[PDB]
Amino acid sequence: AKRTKKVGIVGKYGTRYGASLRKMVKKIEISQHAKYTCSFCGKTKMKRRAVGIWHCGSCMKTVAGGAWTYNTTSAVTVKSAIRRLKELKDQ
Amino acid sequence: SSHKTFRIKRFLAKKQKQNRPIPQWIRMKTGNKIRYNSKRRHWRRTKLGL
Amino acid sequence: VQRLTYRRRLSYNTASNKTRLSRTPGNRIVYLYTKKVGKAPKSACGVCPGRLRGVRAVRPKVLMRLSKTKKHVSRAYGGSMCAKCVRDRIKRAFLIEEQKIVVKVLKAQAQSQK
Amino acid sequence: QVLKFTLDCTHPVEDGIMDAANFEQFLQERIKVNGKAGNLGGGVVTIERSKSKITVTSEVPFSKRYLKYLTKKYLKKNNLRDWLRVVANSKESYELRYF
Amino acid sequence: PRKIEEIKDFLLTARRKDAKSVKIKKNKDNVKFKVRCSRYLYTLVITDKEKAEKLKQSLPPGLAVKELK
RNA sequence: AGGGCGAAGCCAGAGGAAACUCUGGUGGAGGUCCGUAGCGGUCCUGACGUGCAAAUCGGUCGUCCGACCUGGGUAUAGGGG
RNA sequence: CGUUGCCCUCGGCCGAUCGAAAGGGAGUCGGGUUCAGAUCCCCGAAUCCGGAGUGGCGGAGAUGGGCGCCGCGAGGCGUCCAGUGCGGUAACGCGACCGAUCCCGGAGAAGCCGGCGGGAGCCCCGGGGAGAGUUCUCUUUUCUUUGUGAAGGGCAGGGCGCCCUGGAAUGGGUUCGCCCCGAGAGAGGGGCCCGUGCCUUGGAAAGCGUCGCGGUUCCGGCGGCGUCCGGUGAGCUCUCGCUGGCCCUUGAAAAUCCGGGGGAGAGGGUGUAAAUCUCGCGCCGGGCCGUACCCAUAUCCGCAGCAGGUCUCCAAGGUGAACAGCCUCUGGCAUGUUGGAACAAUGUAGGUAAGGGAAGUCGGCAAGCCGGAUCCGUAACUUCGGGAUAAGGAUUGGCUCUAAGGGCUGGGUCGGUCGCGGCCGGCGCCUAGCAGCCGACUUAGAACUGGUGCGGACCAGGGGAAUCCGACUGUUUAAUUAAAACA
Ligand SMILES: [Mg+2]
Ligand SMILES: [Mg+2]
Ligand SMILES: [Mg+2]
Ligand SMILES: [Mg+2]
Ligand SMILES: [Mg+2]
Ligand SMILES: [Mg+2]
Ligand SMILES: [Mg+2]
Ligand SMILES: [Mg+2]
Ligand SMILES: [Mg+2]
Ligand SMILES: [Mg+2]
Ligand SMILES: [Mg+2]
Ligand SMILES: [Mg+2]
Ligand SMILES: [Mg+2]
Ligand SMILES: [Mg+2]
Ligand SMILES: [Mg+2]
Ligand SMILES: [Mg+2]
Ligand SMILES: [Mg+2]
Ligand SMILES: [Mg+2]
Ligand SMILES: [Mg+2]
Ligand SMILES: [Mg+2]
Ligand SMILES: [Mg+2]
Ligand SMILES: [Mg+2]
Ligand SMILES: [Zn+2]
Repeated sequence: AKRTKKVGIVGKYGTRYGASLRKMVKKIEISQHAKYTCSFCGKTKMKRRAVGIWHCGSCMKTVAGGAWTYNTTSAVTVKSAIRRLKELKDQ
Repeated sequence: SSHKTFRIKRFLAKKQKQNRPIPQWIRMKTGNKIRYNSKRRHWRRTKLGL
Repeated sequence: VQRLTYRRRLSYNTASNKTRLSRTPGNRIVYLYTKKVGKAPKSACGVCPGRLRGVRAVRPKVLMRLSKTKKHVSRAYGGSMCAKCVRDRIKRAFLIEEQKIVVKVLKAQAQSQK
Repeated sequence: QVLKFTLDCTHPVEDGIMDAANFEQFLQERIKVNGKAGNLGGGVVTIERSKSKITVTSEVPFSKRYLKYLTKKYLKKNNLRDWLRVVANSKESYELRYF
Repeated sequence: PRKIEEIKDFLLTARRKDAKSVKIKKNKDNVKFKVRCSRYLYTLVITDKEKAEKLKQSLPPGLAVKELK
């Protein structure tokens, strides 16, 4: 809290849009601009390019992910289920 | 305009030829009722078939 | 100061109407119109973002004029594809075929066993 | 180096309009060196007399057209800038002439 | 245009069918030899004066040799 | 045009047992502020009101990186757009 | 060998066609020339595209190696094979280097915004010249002017997400910001791209500046001299480049052009061939239409030479934050459809007013106050971001000084030997650096000074407390309603 007590990323917006909305945006607004780790090389370069598409700059691995996160929870839970059923079918 | 079609350029040419005033020997013809051209078009007032 | 005019009937400053200043032997600054900037070809691999070496990056309808040597490079996949992606293609294509052979061998042993 | 600038005034003197000795004297007075008017900055520049032709001979860096200035100044003082005109005859030289 | 570096080479270029005027510019300290052809205006810089005077004679059948002033 | 404010990220220093916090920088966000061209058109209920003008003029004003301004091309036609 | 007829063989497309004088789209520039046209005429330098058959010529393909003889030897013949180019560890290179249908790829072909860097044009400064103006006094003066097209070749200067060596924690490298590294950092060596910058061919012959002649004339006449050297930068304009930021916005197609994978074919048989996405040269051609001028306080539209409207490019000095205003050069005008003489009332547009200070009026409408900068100082309230230039204060000129901020280059001196310079060996090793040489510009402080004047013109917020409405930015009745209406 060097410059701001409690706005951070959403200090750009100034007074506008209301407190709740700006608090609500701060979560996403952070995550979406986060640089994640490319589970492919392991550098911290997974960066959202456009909605649902994240690109490693080093790996050059474009990756269909979430709108504001490299992974949605939904996607993750769906992944594991499919893996479980796959194993249940084939044996 | 300085970017003319050929169609338009030719049109202008004829218009430019039509402007000239009567030849004065016409006045001396036998059954002459014509004293002046009366179809004379000045560019600054009256602005073409366009 | 010598101000100046465009030399063509294109008034608007556009992609087509780009210029540069030049002093003539007559000692008057004059506009010369400039040719667009050509790009080197990018790789056929499609991951390597960097454009290709040893090729004259020039506006494509020029290539016509150019000699063959300018337009490419002495390698397999020359001036179409970056080296790195060739020497990975090479050893990939080799190593793959060695495993295909190994699976063929494991298949043939399984037939002889059964 | 040796910077040798003539300043010949042939046919204003032959017509008797000015005197070259007085012009020399005026030049020895004025010709400034390093922002000092008198004494030619010591024994640095040297002014010569040959009836009509003046020669200025410097060792230090010395502009040519400073002689044009001072002739123009001298000609104004004598009310000659009207029918007398300084010109570069050649390099290392000026030349007083009529119109 | 094209500069040339060998006195022989300019002599060969001058000896072509397409060639014509072989004008000669004494610049002082230089003495060029400009020989026009179909496509290009070949020039050759010959720093020596006596060597230029010698070459002057060595142009062949009755070309223009239109010396420049 | 040119200025202002100075958001995230980054550096150092100091404290803190940790959590982390302070101080100084850097950084340059924004349907952010001033303010030109631009776009507009508040008030003077000013000028004009057989006008310069069948809606103009002057000062004063709003906005000026964005639901911005704007040329050309192209689409939608009358109980229709 | 062409040309055609027939037979077989192969062939996806994708919609005929139209649609841009600003999108895409090969290739032209310098000088001259007119009463009026010039990238179009003339001179000179280029260039693309198409053709080029019989192939016009060189060069490449390609002229090796073997064995057998004969010859002192250089070599000559006989006969056997090879020959669709070579260099580099590599990035990749070299003037050419066969090849079809088919396939893959690229180029054409990409938003806005910020920051930083390089290159030019212009500005600036210090000097050289040539011509000027000033000269009562002063002024080594102030003013002008001081050049090199495209296309080639060279070389700086940029950039590289290219390669090789090698192996980095005491982690390093490094940007204004970042950002990069065992998926290979630093360090060394290279490779490629752009090269609009220099040099050079062009090209001094041409241009410009000066002095000077030839000619009653006509005359594009002819000569001299010159066209120099340096330095600066949050400078501005354009541009090339790198690197970030923003998006529930992700920012054109196609014609055209190339590369690669393939390997169906073709070539001649030991001096030659087919082959040149041909290398260098040579020859021939490029039709059609537009091209005057105005482009706007007089060539356009508003009935007009109408204060209206109407899309762009270029863009000097001073002051200054500044494309603000004010004054200036370059260039341009004659005050906007008239003149003269008066200076009454009413006006329109500006100003100023003693004492009071909104008593005026529906209402502070109108005008006035405030205004820049630096330094302090900053409330309630709050969505904690703001409010905020809150408010409220002080300073500001001229002059003469001081202090503080940067770059470049330099020691390998002693001894030896070789030609002030090199090479070797030994000291030295400024390793707290010191010395000389350059150059913008700011900031702070101090003295003195003036009739307290100083952001001296220009530019340039009046504040405060509360209530009502609408969250906000946005939009709206062209021509009486900008709002609380719509969004
Ligand atoms: Mg009209
Ligand atoms: Mg175009
Ligand atoms: Mg190459
Ligand atoms: Mg009114
Ligand atoms: Mg009236
Ligand atoms: Mg009027
Ligand atoms: Mg069409
Ligand atoms: Mg390295
Ligand atoms: Mg014209
Ligand atoms: Mg104009
Ligand atoms: Mg007037
Ligand atoms: Mg008048
Ligand atoms: Mg008028
Ligand atoms: Mg009063
Ligand atoms: Mg009353
Ligand atoms: Mg009252
Ligand atoms: Mg008011
Ligand atoms: Mg307040
Ligand atoms: Mg209430
Ligand atoms: Mg509102
Ligand atoms: Mg209205
Ligand atoms: Mg209104
Ligand atoms: Zn690659």
